[PDB]
Amino acid sequence: EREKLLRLEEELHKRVVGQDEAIRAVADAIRRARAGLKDPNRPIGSFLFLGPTGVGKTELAKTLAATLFDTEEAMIRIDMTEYMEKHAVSRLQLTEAVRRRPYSVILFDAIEKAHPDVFNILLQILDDGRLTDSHGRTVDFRNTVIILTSNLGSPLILEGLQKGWPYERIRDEVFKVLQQHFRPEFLNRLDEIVVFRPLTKEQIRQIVEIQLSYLRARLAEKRISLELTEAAKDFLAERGYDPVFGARPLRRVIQRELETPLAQKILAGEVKEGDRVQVDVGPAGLVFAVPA
Repeated sequence: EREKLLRLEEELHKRVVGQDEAIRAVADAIRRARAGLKDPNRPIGSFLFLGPTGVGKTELAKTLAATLFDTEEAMIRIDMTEYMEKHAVSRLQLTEAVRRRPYSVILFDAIEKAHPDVFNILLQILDDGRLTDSHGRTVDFRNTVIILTSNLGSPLILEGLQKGWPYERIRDEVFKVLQQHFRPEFLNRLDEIVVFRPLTKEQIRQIVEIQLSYLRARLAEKRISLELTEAAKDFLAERGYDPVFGARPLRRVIQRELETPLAQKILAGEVKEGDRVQVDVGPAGLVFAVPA
């Protein structure tokens, strides 16, 4: 645990690009949680992830589960934007998932969409780190990490970055908005209020690179090298990212624009063993060239 918790920030960055502030806060919170500096009757760490979409939020939550609990199976997701009905009853489900896996990351999507009812169960987790289910026998959450997402501050967060005003002025301005949708008890029991930032076209390109890494590695098994032009990477970065969908299409795009054609070349034999595949942009996609 010691070694792991120290190298936490590295491990998280192996899969999550940028968002350094987020990583630090979470890591420090978890480190501060262990070592016994916090009320034992609390989750390991509770967080409010604010900012844009498809920028790392879910990715960080995923990676955290894997890096901290050795597997992505340690993630429990609550797509709150769906629990708009008999919510309360449909979770005492939550208790059960936690009941069988005490060490687990619990992700609540769009937390503002939750009805006051949920916040009580939620708040009961943040305090005393325990929960009374339907039957009665309470579930221990002391070994869980709670991550809550929301876009409440997003537009103002963005605005603060364009006008480029001090981070403090952003966080404060953003916090005010939060004080209008969340009960202070809630915001006060949060270990951290993390703000994710705008996946600059750069971060997208950076994701293109880390995305390419698996392809390189998978190809390396055939001694095959894969060099891409900045233009090519930029193109993937372009087609890959979406304002509303985030960096989700990237995978599908890289698959279709690069992997699909590359595959035809290998089966055809154009790309042999050890070949240094050069990839550059064309009229409406990518072009491949084997050096002579």
